[PDB]
Amino acid sequence: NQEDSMIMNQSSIDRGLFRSLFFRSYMDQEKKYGMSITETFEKPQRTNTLRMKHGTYDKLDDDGLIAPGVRVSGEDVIIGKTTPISSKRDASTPLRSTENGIVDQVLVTTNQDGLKFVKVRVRTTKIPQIGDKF
Amino acid sequence: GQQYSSAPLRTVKEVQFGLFSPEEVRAISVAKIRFPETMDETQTRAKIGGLNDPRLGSIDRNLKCQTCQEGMNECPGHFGHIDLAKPVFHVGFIAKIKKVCECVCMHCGKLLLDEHNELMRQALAIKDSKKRFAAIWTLCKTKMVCETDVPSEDDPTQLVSRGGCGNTQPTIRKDGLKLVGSWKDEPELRVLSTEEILNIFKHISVKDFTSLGFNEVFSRPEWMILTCLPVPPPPVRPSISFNESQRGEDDLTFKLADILKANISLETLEHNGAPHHAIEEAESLLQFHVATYMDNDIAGQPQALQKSGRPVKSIRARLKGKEGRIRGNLMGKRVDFSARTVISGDPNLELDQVGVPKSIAKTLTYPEVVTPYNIDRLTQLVRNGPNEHPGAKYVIRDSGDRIDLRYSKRAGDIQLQYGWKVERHIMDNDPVLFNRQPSLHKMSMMAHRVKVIPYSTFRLNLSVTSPYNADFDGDEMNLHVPQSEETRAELSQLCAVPLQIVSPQSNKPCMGIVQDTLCGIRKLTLRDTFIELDQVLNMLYWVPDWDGVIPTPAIIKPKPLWSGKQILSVAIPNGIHLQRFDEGTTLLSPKDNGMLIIDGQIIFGVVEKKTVGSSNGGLIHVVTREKGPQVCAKLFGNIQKVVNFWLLHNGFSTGIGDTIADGPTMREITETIAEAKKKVLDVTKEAQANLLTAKHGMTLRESFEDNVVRFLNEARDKAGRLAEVNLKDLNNVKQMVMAGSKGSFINIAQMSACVGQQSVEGKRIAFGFVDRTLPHFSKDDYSPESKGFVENSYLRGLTPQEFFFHAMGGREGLIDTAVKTAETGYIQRRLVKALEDIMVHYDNTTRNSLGNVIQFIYGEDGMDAAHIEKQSLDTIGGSDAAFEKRYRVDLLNTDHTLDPSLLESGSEILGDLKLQVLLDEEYKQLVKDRKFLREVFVDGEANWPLPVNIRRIIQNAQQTFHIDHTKPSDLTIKDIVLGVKDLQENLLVLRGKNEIIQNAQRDAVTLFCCLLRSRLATRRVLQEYRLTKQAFDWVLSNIEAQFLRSVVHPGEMVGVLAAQSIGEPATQMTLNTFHFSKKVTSGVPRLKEILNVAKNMKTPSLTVYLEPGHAADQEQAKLIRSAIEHTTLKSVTIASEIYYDPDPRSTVIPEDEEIIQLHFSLQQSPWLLRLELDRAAMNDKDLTMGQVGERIKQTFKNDLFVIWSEDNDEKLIIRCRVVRAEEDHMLKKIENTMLENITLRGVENIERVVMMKYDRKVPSPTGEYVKEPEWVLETDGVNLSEVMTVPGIDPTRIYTNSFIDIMEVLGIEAGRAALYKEVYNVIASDGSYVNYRHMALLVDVMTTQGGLTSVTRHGFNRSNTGALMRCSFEETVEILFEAGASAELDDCRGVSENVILGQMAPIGTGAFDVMIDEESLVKYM
Amino acid sequence: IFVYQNNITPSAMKLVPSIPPATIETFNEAALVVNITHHELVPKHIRLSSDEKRELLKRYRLKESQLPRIQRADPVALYLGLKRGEVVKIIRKSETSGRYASYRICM
Amino acid sequence: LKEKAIPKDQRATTPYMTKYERARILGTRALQISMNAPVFVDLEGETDPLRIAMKELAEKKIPLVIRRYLPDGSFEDWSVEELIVDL
Ligand SMILES: [Mg+2]
Ligand SMILES: [Zn+2]
Ligand SMILES: [Zn+2]
Repeated sequence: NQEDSMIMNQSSIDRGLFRSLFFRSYMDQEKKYGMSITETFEKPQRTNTLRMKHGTYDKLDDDGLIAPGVRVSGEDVIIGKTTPISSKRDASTPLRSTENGIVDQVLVTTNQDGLKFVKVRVRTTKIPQIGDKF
Repeated sequence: GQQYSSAPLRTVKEVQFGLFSPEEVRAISVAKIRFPETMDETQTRAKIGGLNDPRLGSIDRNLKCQTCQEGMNECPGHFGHIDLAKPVFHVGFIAKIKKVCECVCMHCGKLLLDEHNELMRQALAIKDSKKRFAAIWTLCKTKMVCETDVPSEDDPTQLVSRGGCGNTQPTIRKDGLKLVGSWKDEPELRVLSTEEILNIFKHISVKDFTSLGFNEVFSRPEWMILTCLPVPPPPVRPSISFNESQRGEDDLTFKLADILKANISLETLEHNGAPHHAIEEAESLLQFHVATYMDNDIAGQPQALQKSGRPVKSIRARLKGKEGRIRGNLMGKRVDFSARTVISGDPNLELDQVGVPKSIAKTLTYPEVVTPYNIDRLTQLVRNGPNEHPGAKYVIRDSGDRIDLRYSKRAGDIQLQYGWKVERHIMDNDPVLFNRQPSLHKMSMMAHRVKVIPYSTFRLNLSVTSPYNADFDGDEMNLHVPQSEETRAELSQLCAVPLQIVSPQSNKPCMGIVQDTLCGIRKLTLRDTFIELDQVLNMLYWVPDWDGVIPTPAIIKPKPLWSGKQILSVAIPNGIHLQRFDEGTTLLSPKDNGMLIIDGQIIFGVVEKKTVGSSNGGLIHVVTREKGPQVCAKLFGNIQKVVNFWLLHNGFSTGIGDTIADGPTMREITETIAEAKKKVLDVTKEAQANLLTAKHGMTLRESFEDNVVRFLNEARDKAGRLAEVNLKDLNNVKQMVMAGSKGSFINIAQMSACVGQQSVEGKRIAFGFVDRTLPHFSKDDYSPESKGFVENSYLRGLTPQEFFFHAMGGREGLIDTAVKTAETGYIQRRLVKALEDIMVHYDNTTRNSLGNVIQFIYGEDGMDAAHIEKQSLDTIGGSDAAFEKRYRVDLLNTDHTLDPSLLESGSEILGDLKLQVLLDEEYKQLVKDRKFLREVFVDGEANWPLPVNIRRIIQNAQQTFHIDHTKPSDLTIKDIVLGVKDLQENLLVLRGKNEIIQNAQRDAVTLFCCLLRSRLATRRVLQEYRLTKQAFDWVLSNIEAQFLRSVVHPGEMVGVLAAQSIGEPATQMTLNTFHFSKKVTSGVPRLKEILNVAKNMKTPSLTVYLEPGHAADQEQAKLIRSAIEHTTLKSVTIASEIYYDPDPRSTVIPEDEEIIQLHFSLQQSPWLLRLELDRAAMNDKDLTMGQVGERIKQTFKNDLFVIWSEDNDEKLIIRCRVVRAEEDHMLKKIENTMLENITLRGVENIERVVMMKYDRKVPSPTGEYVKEPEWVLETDGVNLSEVMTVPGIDPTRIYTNSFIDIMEVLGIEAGRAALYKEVYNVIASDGSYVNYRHMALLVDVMTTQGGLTSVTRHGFNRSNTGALMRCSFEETVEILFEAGASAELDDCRGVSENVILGQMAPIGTGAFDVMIDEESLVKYM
Repeated sequence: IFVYQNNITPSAMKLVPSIPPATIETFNEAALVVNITHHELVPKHIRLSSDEKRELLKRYRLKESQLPRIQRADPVALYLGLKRGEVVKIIRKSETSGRYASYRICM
Repeated sequence: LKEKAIPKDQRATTPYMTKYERARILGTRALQISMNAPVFVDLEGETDPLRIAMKELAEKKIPLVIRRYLPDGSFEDWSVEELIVDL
């Protein structure tokens, strides 16, 4: 506990002292490039020349979205999306590399324009550790 | 990079800057850039035959390049070109082009001034390529005739034709990016066409332009004008091409298409139906886009903004510093094999270790080559994989191709081969650079031993907290992993923590015992503190080295108990000998004061900050110098391990109880504050009753306020000192203050007794409201309570008023801190950028990248600052009688010889005439030394940092040989006398078989020898130290060895050292100069003032010393004060009046009726000017009416009729009439000359003169130095030239803070001396110490080029140093433009150039070359 | 050496370089009242002979440019009547060595 | 020119090895040793190229020579074998 550092009661940390929740919300939109040409929320696959992400696509449902219960990690794809060119091209959203948690709430709406709008929140509990500030 | 090439690999030895010839631009080009388009023609989205285009380099990952067929990574890119429809000025040379035009005839191309002109002949002689062009321009600019003929050198009557036409020259002005001329009813005005300018330039002779700043081969003036524009390839302007149906062209690609578009517009316009006043329109546009492409942030012109309105990145702006290519991409770089996390301290790591979190260790790798030694280990790490801790990530084959152990299908069956590299995880004891930013020190980056640990923080030893300036308040640090067997060696052998222990910044250690360990060490080492066996055994085991020997307890019979002192001495190594006396420490140390460690055992004294801290005579400072940096680093750990363990079990705390002071002590404080408040009121009423007399050179208000704040401070101090005394030894705050671990008096004072007076801008809280500090007070309330005196302690709590006034002063702190952090930042950088290239050479000299001498030998002595210690020069002080008793030996005097009790020879040595000749000469030299030392250190200061700790050598010798201070020595007079003489010859700093280098050597060792002769005199050696021949011979061999070790190492980057050693202490300055002798501007603001070589300085002042035989006489001092302090007629005048008194013989004014009658016993103006003078003003300035009168009389001579009243008359009056239409208006002009202009007495600028009784250490008749206080005059203005010649002063002693002035009057040499003094006084005022050499080097640098070179943009950065080097600080693009225009050649010896070129710099490890000798190789095998 | 009270007219000043090889010095009486060379801060400057200077440059492998400079108008430079190129050996006392010698070339 | 090389007789740099010359000799030799160069000392079970290099330096069996450059560009060559290693 020298030079502005402190000792913390491990026993107390377990019993729930200074333990916190953490949430992050990721968002996406089906953009309408020109007329009729629209982006699609779907779980993509290896078809012709689509620049797909390295992360696990297997956590996505057919709607290109993770189910709220699921536990995510690393660069796991949490939102699946495709963009057409003139077959498809990847435009999927992977969970922040430097992070991991459990999918919390998934919101499916429409933006003012009338296009599909999505917000994915991921919950993580952060327990006090050795480098943590107080 | 990457593929193999047969081409020979060399290093850039020189950079030849120059300008592109259009011809080159075409030759060098791979494509004629024709269209603004980038691709998609014929449909195909793939680069067009116009812009970008394959001919230039690849857009795609194609493998194609057309030119080299190499592919993106390997291909550098190739330049294309645009042929411009009309010539255009290169934006960066418009001013130079104008100056060339101003120098040459705008018609025949001849240089306007010939070698026929004498001033021109002198200007032509100038060897500096730039200074010549400056002198040439200033001479030719004001030549508006191209002469046909000129007067001949022989005779000016018979003129000679020099050649050239007879055309009038234009007055050129800059209007945007155009040049307009004005020739000679009314002048002719027209723009000068770019073509016309160019044509005239093309006609300038080689001899003419090489006489200007230019170069025939590399920069012909005509190349400043652009006709053929180079097109940078795609890698300069990368198309960030995302997806297939999208691209993302660079700003430069757009600006180039703009240039292209504007050009075609112009070319089609001029070729076709040219309206000629629409052609000039499109040409202006092409000039704009070519200008705005290179520099967009042009002076007083609109920005060439993007679609967005976004200004457009100019190539200039790309290179412009802090984030430019130079400052951000070349002097700095983001780098691979680097890590960063939160730091947190650990008592169980060794000083030189660094705790690396497993995750970090698992990411960072070292490329180890498979060799028979590691082949076996390495295959295990590869087996382990990239996921297990001691494992590896990649295997690099002979082929150069990388194997990814994470995915390789052969990751399990890899069979290594000698030569392959295994990129393994960083493992325990790998050397790594550890760094806490800002990096202001050598020590802000040190090398540590890896310790792979769990948890996500970097762990560091607490004693290494201080050099890094790290806290665990959430601080993060950087780790950099070396990759070469060679760069590791660099880290381990040059910058590892143990080496870095004794810093050359202050010739003292930069690490010591801190916090818990400091607090607990005092506690452990008390007389009162004893340890029972159980714990003694644990405290021993905890010392990892401990010899396994249980020490015999200090107490045996009642109970076996050990003392704190005792078992701590187990960590102190043998042969460690320390002695220190505090307050009143005797050898029977009554208070447990001082320190006495013998053979590494504590005899007496408490161990606290002065002993175990980072002190000048430290237990650390000694253990390093005596036992090794390694041995010392171990000691850090050992001391910690014991003390920390003992404190873990003793415990330590602090509470509100520790702020609580005694009831009666509180009564005493409340009273102290009360009586001070009354002392203030008594003065407040005294000033309100107009009885208070103002201080010399101070307003009544200034005087009153001074007394008030002096009382209210005296008060806070006394109140605090009451609590301080009353706090028991058990007071936890007092305990921390005592060890020196945390806190000081003021902390105790403010918390327990009284916070004190609050101050903003040097003064008590001012009336922000009309005549009140707050609305809660009445008007004109000068009380302690109103102007912000905080009566209360922190314990008692502040009142609402107190709270706000505290907050007002508090905020001033936070701002001043914020401002200083900024100001000191730049000061550090300018210091570094000004000294970079300064290094010690293999000839002991100190030189820059030009090889110009700065110091003839590093810091005048040629010693490495780390190997120096404060030592006493004994022969300097004391009585001559006491010196005599100490050093004189007279074998011819029965009671002044050496007693036979001292040496064997004693009996037979008496009367030995031949020997007395040796001791006589020995003594005559000791006398010589004494008088010399007294010439060097005038104040008689004896304690000076020198290189060999002679005290310690003799100490160790006595211990080593068990010197018996009883039996007589076996030394002979010749043994001592000649042994010392012989040693002196072997103390080599400079080797060189010539009188210059040899006399240099004699000088360099002049002071050290003085100390040597002082400490090894015959009487001392025999009577004091009781040395045997053996012991003596050893002392000599050791002094020699230690001395040689102490000299500076060629390669020492002594420049950066000095810069940082001044800079980092500046960042630690509180400032400015308290909240109030003279109040001179100090710290950061005065340091800024100095380095800038500011002419208008804040506090200019003189320190005039009185004539030798006049020092004591105050009346003599008063006389000079009177003689030098400036006095005006304005200062003595109450009012000025103009009357109409028509008869000079009578007077309308009846007061003057008496004054006329007299000054008209033993034609003039009827208008009278009457001045009333103030008796009081005349009295403070000790003036007479006649004194004033005569002064007016001599100012107007026979033009003004002056009469005046006598010093007795009720009213002091001066009557003035003019001598010999429109006369009244004249008197008002005279009254202004009278008040404003006229000077009564004193020297101009010398505005306020204070008398000071300064103390002075001076030798007494008896010999001893004695306090002889003298009267001294302190100025409030500077006029050195004039106050020097004033009688009654000592002009040999006069000083001024304005060194600019000292430089001007006494020479550059004295200027240097004063400059050092002033730099030193900034550092010394903040308490802090910086070793002479550092401050000397800065001062020497600012002075070598005869005169005061500032540490600024136009100071050092305007030197003849490397163009690349200089661009790396402040004027970057401008510098590089001039480099091309004047065809500069960078030598490439500056650190900076090699840093830019990515080459091994000629610095330290780079100062020499390594070669293999086949001869010796074959001899070893 | 011409010791003048207040001024030497520019018409008279023309005559100063008019008679070479002989050199002429103009000194204001007022400046000479105090011998600046006597000052605490002013060390001893020693004019070096052609041979002495040659040896200096030889022994430190120096080009004149490399040597630390002194302005031709520097008070001490004027006192010693230093001409361009003349090198002065400056001997100052040192707190590091006892005595230190620097050299300054004229301009 | 080869007026650049200062002769063995009449040489004046320290007869001692600089902290830098040591750091670079040890590094250079450890680098060479590390990339399978022949070792001139008997490794008495040694395996770290720096520890091997240090042994090489300690036995003065390092076949390198330091070319000490002077400010004018001239130089004195000193053998690792002949330089005093106090440090
Ligand atoms: Mg902090
Ligand atoms: Zn290419
Ligand atoms: Zn002409």
